Order: sequence, then structure tokens, then C-alpha cells
Amino acid sequence: IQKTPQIQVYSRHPPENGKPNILNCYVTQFHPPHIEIQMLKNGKKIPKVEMSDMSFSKDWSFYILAHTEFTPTETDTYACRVKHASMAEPKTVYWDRDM
Amino acid sequence: IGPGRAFYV
Amino acid sequence: SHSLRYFVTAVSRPGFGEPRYMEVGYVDNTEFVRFDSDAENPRYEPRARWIEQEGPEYWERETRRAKGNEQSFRVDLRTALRYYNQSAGGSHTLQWMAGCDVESDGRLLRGYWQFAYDGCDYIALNEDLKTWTAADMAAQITRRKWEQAGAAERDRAYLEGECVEWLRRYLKNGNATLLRTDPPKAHVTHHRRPEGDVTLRCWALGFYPADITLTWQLNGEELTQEMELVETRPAGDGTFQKWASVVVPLGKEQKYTCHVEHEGLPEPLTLRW
Repeated sequence: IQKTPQIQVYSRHPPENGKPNILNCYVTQFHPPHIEIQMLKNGKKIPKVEMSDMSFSKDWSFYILAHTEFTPTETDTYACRVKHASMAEPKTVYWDRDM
Repeated sequence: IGPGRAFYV
Repeated sequence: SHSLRYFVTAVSRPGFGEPRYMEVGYVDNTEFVRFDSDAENPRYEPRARWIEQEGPEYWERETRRAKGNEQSFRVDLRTALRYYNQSAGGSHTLQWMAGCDVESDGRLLRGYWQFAYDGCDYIALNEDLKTWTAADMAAQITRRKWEQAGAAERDRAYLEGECVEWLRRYLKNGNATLLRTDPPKAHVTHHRRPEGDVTLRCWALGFYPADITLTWQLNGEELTQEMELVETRPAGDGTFQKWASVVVPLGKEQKYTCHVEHEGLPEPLTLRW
């Protein structure tokens, strides 16, 4: 059927510079289950990212939670990038630490 | 404890 | 109400070996166990602290069941190709969900045993736990197979029997983790928009369980008209978070109130910018 993933990026706590935090990439509503998720810092792939290895919803669409540990500085920027068969191009959602 | 398949589609 | 549910998936990948088979089990809505066929030494594994109490015969038993279930789903994927006359070169998915909702009086409320092929309903056990709802003609074949084989009665015996009883066990052994409450920590952010007005966003962080109410007020009257929202979303540590925002005039921020209602709070949280 191919459903398009919805992507949300957010931290565990309000960002304070110097305070360790967790950044989350929450990907929902997609099918087929094959998907590729990267988290990016300053335009470069973050190597140490963990997944929740995935599940599905009442309505059968798939969801997964990616996360990585990070400490906010004044100059770092973060994004989450998703490749999935329902999209011709990868999809990037930038984290906005001021929201 | 989880469920067990005993019939095929 | 409480629940014990098992979410199961098999995905084919012709040319890349046998299909990937995965099982996840939840109490209420918390993950405690998982099986993944692509793991190193694939076994049923604990995903929450309280289930680790179970002895080795528990994990050997569940690993046997999962490996038995993986074999059945291999056959079902091959069968599914015949029912729909699909080529054997594509990837296809089969999904399964089974479990029980029970009240405090220990009574079964609802039992589930339903399937989907390539993301669409295939067959589901009805609420009577005696009849099957078959989506297309292909699933009616299956319904006829399972009708003459007494499938509903065997499967119902798990739903009314083992499912209810282990949920009670899991609820006592995991009580301090499953029935805990964690209060929301709330704050409000302030962002001037290009048009001169101000987006106020009210955050609620680190609450458990997931249910919450997040509303904006203006001296007493709710503002569901210009209120943007995200759905409640999970953190890694098992807590949740949410936000709602309104657009307000600059300099009049302190006229707006954010209200948070949650189990972990004795009384609602009021806060303003």
C-alpha cells in the first residue's frame, strides 16, 4: 500500500548548553517496514545511534524510535534523515532547539 | 506468555 | 483496564535468505519482551527490568514458541503468494496481533487475534471469539479452513485462558514499573513571528502514563480555535512528551494560561509566560 513516514525530532529535556541530553527521531505511519534512519550533526552522520527495532500500530502502520546521546553547544545543529521506498528523495527534519 | 500459531492460512 | 498484547511481523526478502521474523510483547502499552530472527543467537529477550525475574525455562519456552511461529509464517508467506498470484521475487509483509484486555475484576473485556497482509486487513477474530471476519476472497478460503478445523476455539482458549492469567502475573511482578506515575514538568517558550505576533508553546515532559490533557486558556476560556498540537510521543526511557501552541499578541502574553492534567499530578498544572 506504501504509507509515507511522519518524522518528529525532539530532545528529552529542554536544551541547556553543557547539560547531557537525548535527541529522539520518532518515525511513524510507514509501510513497508524497510526504512533507513540517520541522525545528523553539523551535516554529518552521527555514528552512535540506537533504534527501538520497531513495532506497529492498531492500524498496522509501522513506527520506530531512534535516539542518540548529545550535549548541546552553542554552534551544533542536528537533523534526522529518512530513506523509505514511498519517497523519491530522502526526507530531512531539522531539530529546532528553540521550539 | 505469547500466542502460538497452530493453523495455516 | 489493562492489556497483554503481542505484535508479530514476518517480512520476506527473496534472494536475501529466509524472511525476517519479529515478535514484541506489551503489558498495557509497555514493551517487556522481544524476539528478532536477525539477531545474533536469536532468542526471546527481556526488554524491561521486571520480566528478568522469570527463570530460564520461561525464556527457553518462549524461544521455542517464537521459532515455531516463525516456521508457520514462512509457510503463510509462500501461501499468500498463491492466493494473490504474485511473483516470488518481491518483498511482502504479514502481521499478527493477539492479546487480551481485562478489567480489575479480572474479567476479559476483549480478545484480539487478527492479521494483515501487505499492510491491509486479512482476517480477524470477532468479538464473540467464535467467528472470523475475512477481508477479501483470499481470506475467505482461510476462514473456511479455520472453520472446519475449530481454530477459533483453540485460539479463544489462549485468549480467555493463558492470556488473562499471565497478565495478572505480569501486573503484580511489574507493578512498581507498570502502575507508577511520573508527573509532567511543564514550561512555555516564546517566539516572535514575522507578522509581529507571538507563538507560545506549552511543553509537558517526562510523564507516565501517556494519557494527558494539554489546553490553553485566556483568563478562563479554552482556545481550541488557534491551537496547534503534536500527538503524544515517546522518549527512550519510557516517558512521554507533548506540546500545544497558540498565537498571541506581543506584550499580552501573561493573559494566557496553559493547563496540564495528568495522573501524576494531584491537581492540574497552571503556568503562564
